[PDB]
Amino acid sequence: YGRPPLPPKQKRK
Amino acid sequence: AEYVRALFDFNGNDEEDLPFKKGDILRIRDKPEEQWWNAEDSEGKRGMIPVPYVEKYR
Repeated sequence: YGRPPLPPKQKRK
Repeated sequence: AEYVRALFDFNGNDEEDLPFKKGDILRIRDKPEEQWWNAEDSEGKRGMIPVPYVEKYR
């Protein structure tokens, strides 16, 4: 699996 | 309650982030967006964590 990229931060609920 | 296990170290980058180490067990407090959740560690610290770095823990 490796390490996935760090996710972007998006608009929150 | 929902707990997750850290698959990788996370150093944090933003003031709101919760840094953690591989293997740490974190409590999920809420899910404001798909890939970033509000969590708490055993020391009582709270902050945002990247969902792709963690796994459901039972």
